[PDB]
Amino acid sequence: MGSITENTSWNKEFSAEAVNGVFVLCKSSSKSCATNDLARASKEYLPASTFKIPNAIIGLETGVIKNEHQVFKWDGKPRAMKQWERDLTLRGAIQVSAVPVFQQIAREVGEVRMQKYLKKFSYGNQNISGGIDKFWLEGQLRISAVNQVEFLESLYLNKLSASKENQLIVKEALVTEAAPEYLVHSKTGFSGVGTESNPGVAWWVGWVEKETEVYFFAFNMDIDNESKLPLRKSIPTKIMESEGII
Amino acid sequence: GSITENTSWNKEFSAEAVNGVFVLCKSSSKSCATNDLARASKEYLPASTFKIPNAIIGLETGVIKNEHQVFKWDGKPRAMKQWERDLTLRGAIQVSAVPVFQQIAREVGEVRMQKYLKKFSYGNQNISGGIDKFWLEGQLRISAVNQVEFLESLYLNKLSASKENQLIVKEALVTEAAPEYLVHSKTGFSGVGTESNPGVAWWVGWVEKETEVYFFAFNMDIDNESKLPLRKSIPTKIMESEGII
Ligand SMILES: *[B@@]1([O])OC2=C(C([O])=O)[C]=[C][C]=C2[C][C]1[N]C(=O)[C][C]1[C][C][C]([N][C][C][N])[C][C]1
Ligand SMILES: *[B@@]1([O])OC2=C(C([O])=O)[C]=[C][C]=C2[C][C]1[N]C(=O)[C][C]1[C][C][C]([N][C][C][N])[C][C]1
Ligand SMILES: [Cl-]
Ligand SMILES: [Cl-]
Ligand SMILES: [Cl-]
Ligand SMILES: [Cl-]
Ligand SMILES: [Cl-]
Ligand SMILES: [Cl-]
Ligand SMILES: [Cl-]
Ligand SMILES: [Cl-]
Ligand SMILES: [Cl-]
Ligand SMILES: [Cl-]
Ligand SMILES: [Cl-]
Ligand SMILES: [Cl-]
Repeated sequence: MGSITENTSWNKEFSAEAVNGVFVLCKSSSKSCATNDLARASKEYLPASTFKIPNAIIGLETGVIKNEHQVFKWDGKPRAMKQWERDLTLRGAIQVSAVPVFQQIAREVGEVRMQKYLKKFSYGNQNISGGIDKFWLEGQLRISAVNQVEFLESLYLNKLSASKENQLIVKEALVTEAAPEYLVHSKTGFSGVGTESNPGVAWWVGWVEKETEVYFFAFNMDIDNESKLPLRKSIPTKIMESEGII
Repeated sequence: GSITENTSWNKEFSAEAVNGVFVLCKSSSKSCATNDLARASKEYLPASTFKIPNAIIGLETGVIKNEHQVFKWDGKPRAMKQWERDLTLRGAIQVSAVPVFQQIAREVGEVRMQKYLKKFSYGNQNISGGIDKFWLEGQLRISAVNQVEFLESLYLNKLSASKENQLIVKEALVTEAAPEYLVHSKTGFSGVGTESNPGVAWWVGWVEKETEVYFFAFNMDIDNESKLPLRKSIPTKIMESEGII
């Protein structure tokens, strides 16, 4: 969403770490968002592994993914990361961002069905050019932090163009922290270290349920070195702690 | 299914002088291990562990309208301060808000309640003693083995309820989330009991890890609230020593 306001007091967490990024935090009850940088909140970036959220819903809706108990078998051939070399459930693949698992899902979904669902979802620029199994990693697909929070709100309310059962399945898989006072659903993303003078992007998106309130958030930053990855969680976490949400 | 005794876990009980049982089953309930065969099948007051089937029944009957329903507090005194506030379904389950589920049970009614406990094969299915308290001081009894069987059905979406409603309840039961494993669980506590008849404390749930699942159920005699943390520390130590964590 209903409104958005700039809160430049959040810039302290960024400049303390020398990070160029944006944080968007929306309070569901009031339909109001706050961000440290309006301009970057609307800038569109490669979603990277955050795309595993819509990709998982689409895989379920199309039947490519049978259910949350399907085991994605490893065929024993080398993968890019050791943590991907094992059988995985849907949650396990999401948790380790198992690219080849979701590349296979995308191929089976196909270009036509993928295009349909991103229009239904209003997901970014909806441009899936560049290869059916790479458009979210190195293609032309772009999405903003504001779009991410809007998309995640629809998922939370089960308002996406998909069965409630399938949206619930994917929500169960995104739980990342459970405390007595609150519950966190989130997904990380990382496009890489980018080229010279053209850094990559790192994401952290999700929502926080605390008491009877719901907070949707989206963070992204420029990243040129793999070691800066933890900042995509520490900076949002510190902001949300300063807001009393933890 | 068969129940197998595991004598090595008794060390955790004896160090604390606790009379209780731990049941742990990998993959399924077909083969469960325990420290005490007799107590593993002994039926006890379920206490607040009954909020699991009660929540499923509330959703199946429409008493609970949807996953996002807020249980408003009318402002009048409740036994515990953590209950004196508006609560979601997860919130009510996490603080064990008795008043919320008492009203749910009253709206469900005895006939529908009996129907669903028969479908769930939930313990002795005896709901006598008051619709808003048969699980707290009534005749309902359930064993650790029965709890594991019931939790396995819920895990598989095999209970007599929509998969949607079972998913809603499972989401409300998440208590620990780590990159390596996910824990769903619920605590229970009937009180300190009468003279020579102690209360019961519960911890039941399951652990999802790699491509494997582990179902567990713990109960213990309790006559002093100071012993309550043992209901999680004993099973936690056992599951830690087994590498489940
Ligand atoms: B995805 O963006 O998510 C992801 C993360 C994450 O959640 O931030 C961490 C590690 C891998 C992945 C897979 C997806 N990202 C990529 O595929 C880009 C790729 C991943 C591996 C990196 N290897 C560094 C060199 N040793 C290079 C970029
Ligand atoms: B329920 O069993 O869950 C519950 C727990 C728990 O998670 O085990 C802890 C505290 C309260 C509750 C509510 C439900 N149990 C009861 O209503 C019986 C009540 C429990 C507290 C006892 N007094 C302890 C002193 N602080 C007396 C009986
Ligand atoms: Cl909003
Ligand atoms: Cl842009
Ligand atoms: Cl980009
Ligand atoms: Cl790979
Ligand atoms: Cl909560
Ligand atoms: Cl990495
Ligand atoms: Cl990280
Ligand atoms: Cl085991
Ligand atoms: Cl009893
Ligand atoms: Cl009360
Ligand atoms: Cl207490
Ligand atoms: Cl405890």
